[PDB]
Amino acid sequence: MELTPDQQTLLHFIMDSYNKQRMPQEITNKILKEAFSAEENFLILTEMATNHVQVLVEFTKKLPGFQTLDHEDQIALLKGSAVEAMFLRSAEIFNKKLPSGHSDLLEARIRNSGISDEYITPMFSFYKSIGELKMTQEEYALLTAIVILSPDRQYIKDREAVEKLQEPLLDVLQKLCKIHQPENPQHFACLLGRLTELRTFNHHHAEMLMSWRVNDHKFTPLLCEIWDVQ
Amino acid sequence: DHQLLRYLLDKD
Ligand SMILES: O=C(N[C@H]1CC[C@H](OS(=O)(=O)O)CC1)[C@H](C1CCCCC1)n1c(-c2ccc(Cl)cc2)nc2cc(F)c(F)cc21
Repeated sequence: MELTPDQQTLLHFIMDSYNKQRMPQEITNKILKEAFSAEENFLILTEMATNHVQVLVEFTKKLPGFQTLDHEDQIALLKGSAVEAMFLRSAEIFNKKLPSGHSDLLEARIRNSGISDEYITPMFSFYKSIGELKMTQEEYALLTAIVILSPDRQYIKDREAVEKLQEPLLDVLQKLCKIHQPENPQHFACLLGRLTELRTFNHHHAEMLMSWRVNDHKFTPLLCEIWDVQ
Repeated sequence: DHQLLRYLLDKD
Protein backbone atom coordinates (compact mmCIF):
# COMPACT_ATOMS: atom_id res chain seq x y z
CA MET A 1 0.00 0.00 0.00
CA GLU A 2 2.69 2.47 1.27
CA LEU A 3 5.55 3.63 -1.04
CA THR A 4 8.82 1.63 -0.78
CA PRO A 5 12.19 3.50 -0.20
CA ASP A 6 13.08 3.04 -3.93
CA GLN A 7 9.66 4.43 -4.98
CA GLN A 8 10.06 7.43 -2.62
CA THR A 9 13.51 8.06 -4.22
CA LEU A 10 11.95 7.83 -7.73
CA LEU A 11 9.08 10.17 -6.77
CA HIS A 12 11.33 12.92 -5.29
CA PHE A 13 13.68 12.66 -8.29
CA ILE A 14 10.76 13.03 -10.80
CA MET A 15 9.40 15.99 -8.76
CA ASP A 16 12.78 17.81 -8.70
CA SER A 17 13.19 17.28 -12.49
CA TYR A 18 9.59 18.46 -13.22
CA ASN A 19 10.05 21.63 -11.09
CA LYS A 20 12.61 23.08 -13.62
CA GLN A 21 9.64 24.58 -15.59
CA ARG A 22 8.46 28.22 -15.60
CA MET A 23 6.34 29.23 -12.60
CA PRO A 24 2.51 29.14 -13.25
CA GLN A 25 2.31 32.66 -11.66
CA GLU A 26 4.72 34.11 -14.34
CA ILE A 27 2.43 32.74 -17.08
CA THR A 28 -0.97 33.78 -15.57
CA ASN A 29 0.28 37.23 -14.36
CA LYS A 30 1.13 38.11 -18.01
CA ILE A 31 -2.31 36.97 -19.34
CA LEU A 32 -4.22 38.67 -16.44
CA LYS A 33 -2.25 42.01 -16.42
CA GLU A 34 -3.54 43.30 -19.79
CA ALA A 35 -5.57 42.17 -22.80
CA PHE A 36 -3.47 41.48 -25.91
CA SER A 37 -4.34 41.32 -29.61
CA ALA A 38 -4.60 37.89 -31.38
CA GLU A 39 -1.15 38.73 -32.99
CA GLU A 40 0.44 39.43 -29.56
CA ASN A 41 -1.07 36.21 -28.10
CA PHE A 42 0.16 34.07 -31.01
CA LEU A 43 3.74 35.37 -30.38
CA ILE A 44 3.38 34.65 -26.60
CA LEU A 45 2.19 31.10 -27.50
CA THR A 46 5.12 30.34 -29.83
CA GLU A 47 7.68 31.68 -27.31
CA MET A 48 6.04 29.71 -24.43
CA ALA A 49 5.74 26.52 -26.51
CA THR A 50 9.39 26.70 -27.77
CA ASN A 51 10.60 27.06 -24.15
CA HIS A 52 8.29 24.15 -23.06
CA VAL A 53 9.87 21.85 -25.73
CA GLN A 54 13.33 22.65 -24.33
CA VAL A 55 12.21 21.99 -20.75
CA LEU A 56 10.43 18.77 -21.82
CA VAL A 57 13.59 17.38 -23.52
CA GLU A 58 15.61 18.13 -20.32
CA PHE A 59 12.93 16.39 -18.12
CA THR A 60 12.72 13.43 -20.57
CA LYS A 61 16.52 12.91 -20.50
CA LYS A 62 16.35 12.62 -16.68
CA LEU A 63 13.68 9.85 -16.76
CA PRO A 64 15.32 6.62 -15.45
CA GLY A 65 16.51 4.50 -18.36
CA PHE A 66 15.49 6.96 -21.14
CA GLN A 67 19.16 7.43 -22.24
CA THR A 68 19.57 3.60 -22.62
CA LEU A 69 16.77 3.42 -25.26
CA ASP A 70 17.43 3.20 -29.03
CA HIS A 71 18.13 6.75 -30.40
CA GLU A 72 15.36 6.58 -33.02
CA ASP A 73 12.88 5.41 -30.32
CA GLN A 74 13.97 8.39 -28.14
CA ILE A 75 13.02 10.80 -30.98
CA ALA A 76 9.68 8.95 -31.59
CA LEU A 77 8.79 9.21 -27.86
CA LEU A 78 9.63 12.94 -27.78
CA LYS A 79 7.76 13.81 -30.97
CA GLY A 80 4.79 11.63 -29.96
CA SER A 81 4.34 13.25 -26.52
CA ALA A 82 5.30 16.96 -26.91
CA VAL A 83 1.85 18.37 -27.77
CA GLU A 84 0.08 16.25 -25.14
CA ALA A 85 2.60 17.32 -22.47
CA MET A 86 2.11 21.00 -23.40
CA PHE A 87 -1.71 20.68 -23.00
CA LEU A 88 -1.41 18.75 -19.73
CA ARG A 89 0.92 21.51 -18.41
CA SER A 90 -1.57 24.20 -19.65
CA ALA A 91 -4.37 22.28 -17.84
CA GLU A 92 -2.26 22.23 -14.65
CA ILE A 93 -1.68 26.04 -14.85
CA PHE A 94 -5.39 26.62 -15.69
CA ASN A 95 -6.51 24.78 -12.52
CA LYS A 96 -4.07 26.49 -10.05
CA LYS A 97 -6.02 28.46 -7.37
CA LEU A 98 -6.04 32.24 -7.96
CA PRO A 99 -7.80 35.13 -6.06
CA SER A 100 -11.62 35.60 -6.52
CA GLY A 101 -12.62 36.36 -10.14
CA HIS A 102 -9.05 35.81 -11.51
CA SER A 103 -9.74 32.32 -12.99
CA ASP A 104 -12.88 33.69 -14.73
CA LEU A 105 -10.74 36.47 -16.32
CA LEU A 106 -8.00 33.93 -17.23
CA GLU A 107 -10.62 31.74 -18.99
CA ALA A 108 -12.17 34.79 -20.79
CA ARG A 109 -8.69 35.98 -21.93
CA ILE A 110 -7.80 32.47 -23.33
CA ARG A 111 -11.28 32.22 -24.99
CA ASN A 112 -10.52 35.57 -26.76
CA SER A 113 -6.79 34.87 -27.50
CA GLY A 114 -7.26 34.28 -31.25
CA ILE A 115 -7.90 30.51 -31.23
CA SER A 116 -10.95 29.26 -33.29
CA ASP A 117 -14.27 28.57 -31.47
CA GLU A 118 -14.30 24.91 -32.71
CA TYR A 119 -11.21 24.19 -30.57
CA ILE A 120 -12.21 26.26 -27.50
CA THR A 121 -14.99 23.88 -26.32
CA PRO A 122 -12.85 20.61 -26.45
CA MET A 123 -9.92 22.50 -24.81
CA PHE A 124 -11.90 23.87 -21.84
CA SER A 125 -13.86 20.57 -21.47
CA PHE A 126 -10.43 18.85 -20.99
CA TYR A 127 -9.05 21.59 -18.61
CA LYS A 128 -12.26 21.42 -16.52
CA SER A 129 -12.27 17.57 -16.47
CA ILE A 130 -8.59 17.66 -15.29
CA GLY A 131 -9.55 20.23 -12.62
CA GLU A 132 -12.34 18.01 -11.20
CA LEU A 133 -9.68 15.35 -10.44
CA LYS A 134 -8.06 17.80 -7.91
CA MET A 135 -4.57 16.56 -8.88
CA THR A 136 -1.50 17.22 -6.75
CA GLN A 137 1.91 18.35 -8.10
CA GLU A 138 3.29 14.75 -7.85
CA GLU A 139 0.33 13.44 -9.90
CA TYR A 140 1.02 15.95 -12.74
CA ALA A 141 4.77 15.13 -12.72
CA LEU A 142 4.15 11.34 -12.83
CA LEU A 143 1.35 11.61 -15.41
CA THR A 144 3.72 13.69 -17.67
CA ALA A 145 6.43 10.99 -17.33
CA ILE A 146 3.80 8.29 -18.13
CA VAL A 147 2.62 10.27 -21.23
CA ILE A 148 6.29 10.53 -22.47
CA LEU A 149 7.07 6.84 -21.81
CA SER A 150 4.04 5.56 -23.82
CA PRO A 151 5.09 2.25 -25.49
CA ASP A 152 2.16 2.47 -27.92
CA ARG A 153 3.62 5.47 -29.87
CA GLN A 154 3.82 5.30 -33.68
CA TYR A 155 7.32 4.33 -35.06
CA ILE A 156 8.47 2.70 -31.74
CA LYS A 157 10.64 -0.31 -32.66
CA ASP A 158 11.18 -1.84 -29.16
CA ARG A 159 7.93 -1.43 -27.19
CA GLU A 160 8.99 -3.83 -24.38
CA ALA A 161 11.99 -1.59 -23.48
CA VAL A 162 9.54 1.39 -23.17
CA GLU A 163 6.96 -0.71 -21.16
CA LYS A 164 9.72 -1.59 -18.64
CA LEU A 165 10.49 2.12 -18.04
CA GLN A 166 6.81 3.13 -17.77
CA GLU A 167 5.75 0.29 -15.41
CA PRO A 168 7.50 1.60 -12.18
CA LEU A 169 5.98 5.11 -12.76
CA LEU A 170 2.48 3.61 -13.13
CA ASP A 171 3.06 1.62 -9.89
CA VAL A 172 4.02 4.80 -7.93
CA LEU A 173 1.08 6.80 -9.35
CA GLN A 174 -1.40 4.01 -8.40
CA LYS A 175 -0.05 3.98 -4.80
CA LEU A 176 -0.30 7.82 -4.58
CA CYS A 177 -3.92 7.71 -5.82
CA LYS A 178 -4.72 5.11 -3.10
CA ILE A 179 -2.97 7.35 -0.46
CA HIS A 180 -4.16 10.88 -1.60
CA GLN A 181 -7.76 9.83 -2.38
CA PRO A 182 -8.78 6.62 -0.47
CA GLU A 183 -12.48 7.73 -0.62
CA ASN A 184 -12.34 7.67 -4.49
CA PRO A 185 -11.14 4.18 -5.66
CA GLN A 186 -11.66 5.22 -9.33
CA HIS A 187 -9.04 8.08 -9.09
CA PHE A 188 -6.20 6.10 -10.75
CA ALA A 189 -8.49 4.85 -13.57
CA CYS A 190 -9.87 8.39 -14.20
CA LEU A 191 -6.29 9.83 -14.37
CA LEU A 192 -5.45 7.14 -17.01
CA GLY A 193 -8.79 7.76 -18.81
CA ARG A 194 -7.90 11.47 -19.21
CA LEU A 195 -4.68 10.33 -20.99
CA THR A 196 -6.97 8.93 -23.72
CA GLU A 197 -8.78 12.31 -23.98
CA LEU A 198 -5.38 14.06 -24.15
CA ARG A 199 -4.42 12.02 -27.32
CA THR A 200 -7.35 13.72 -29.24
CA PHE A 201 -5.29 17.01 -29.17
CA ASN A 202 -2.75 15.37 -31.55
CA HIS A 203 -5.12 14.93 -34.46
CA HIS A 204 -5.97 18.63 -34.71
CA HIS A 205 -2.88 20.34 -33.15
CA ALA A 206 -1.62 21.75 -36.51
CA GLU A 207 -5.16 22.95 -37.49
CA MET A 208 -5.57 24.63 -34.01
CA LEU A 209 -2.41 26.73 -34.61
CA MET A 210 -3.03 27.46 -38.33
CA SER A 211 -6.60 28.61 -37.62
CA TRP A 212 -5.42 31.21 -35.04
CA ARG A 213 -6.98 34.61 -36.12
CA VAL A 214 -3.70 36.14 -37.40
CA ASN A 215 -2.41 37.16 -40.88
CA ASP A 216 0.94 35.30 -40.57
CA HIS A 217 1.66 32.10 -38.61
CA LYS A 218 5.41 32.37 -37.94
CA PHE A 219 6.82 29.43 -35.89
CA THR A 220 10.35 28.76 -34.58
CA PRO A 221 12.53 26.01 -36.22
CA LEU A 222 12.22 23.90 -33.02
CA LEU A 223 8.36 24.15 -33.06
CA CYS A 224 8.34 23.21 -36.77
CA GLU A 225 10.05 19.89 -35.89
CA ILE A 226 7.78 19.05 -32.95
CA TRP A 227 4.46 20.35 -34.39
CA ASP A 228 3.25 19.43 -37.83
CA VAL A 229 3.69 23.06 -39.14
CA GLN A 230 5.85 24.90 -41.78
CA ASP B 1 13.99 15.44 -40.33
CA HIS B 2 14.30 16.23 -36.57
CA GLN B 3 17.86 17.57 -36.42
CA LEU B 4 17.21 20.11 -33.57
CA LEU B 5 15.49 17.41 -31.43
CA ARG B 6 18.36 14.97 -32.17
CA TYR B 7 20.84 17.71 -31.17
CA LEU B 8 19.00 18.54 -27.87
CA LEU B 9 18.80 14.76 -27.16
CA ASP B 10 22.50 14.00 -27.94
CA LYS B 11 24.19 17.06 -26.30
CA ASP B 12 26.04 16.84 -22.88
O1 LIG C 1 1.25 29.57 -23.40
C1 LIG C 1 0.38 28.74 -23.23
N1 LIG C 1 0.61 27.58 -22.59
C2 LIG C 1 1.94 27.25 -22.08
C3 LIG C 1 2.17 25.75 -21.96
C4 LIG C 1 3.63 25.45 -21.55
C5 LIG C 1 4.01 26.21 -20.25
O2 LIG C 1 5.46 26.05 -20.08
S1 LIG C 1 6.24 25.58 -18.67
O3 LIG C 1 7.39 26.40 -18.64
O4 LIG C 1 5.29 25.90 -17.55
O5 LIG C 1 6.38 24.18 -18.86
C6 LIG C 1 3.73 27.72 -20.37
C7 LIG C 1 2.27 27.96 -20.77
C8 LIG C 1 -1.06 29.00 -23.74
C9 LIG C 1 -1.44 30.49 -23.87
C10 LIG C 1 -0.64 31.20 -24.96
C11 LIG C 1 -1.01 32.71 -25.04
C12 LIG C 1 -2.49 32.91 -25.32
C13 LIG C 1 -3.36 32.16 -24.27
C14 LIG C 1 -2.96 30.67 -24.17
N2 LIG C 1 -2.10 28.29 -22.96
C15 LIG C 1 -2.98 27.36 -23.48
C16 LIG C 1 -2.95 26.91 -24.88
C17 LIG C 1 -4.00 27.22 -25.75
C18 LIG C 1 -3.96 26.81 -27.08
C19 LIG C 1 -2.87 26.09 -27.53
CL1 LIG C 1 -2.83 25.58 -29.20
C20 LIG C 1 -1.82 25.78 -26.70
C21 LIG C 1 -1.85 26.19 -25.38
N3 LIG C 1 -3.85 26.93 -22.59
C22 LIG C 1 -3.53 27.61 -21.41
C23 LIG C 1 -4.10 27.55 -20.13
C24 LIG C 1 -3.57 28.36 -19.15
F1 LIG C 1 -4.08 28.33 -17.91
C25 LIG C 1 -2.51 29.20 -19.40
F2 LIG C 1 -2.04 29.96 -18.40
C26 LIG C 1 -1.92 29.28 -20.64
C27 LIG C 1 -2.45 28.47 -21.63
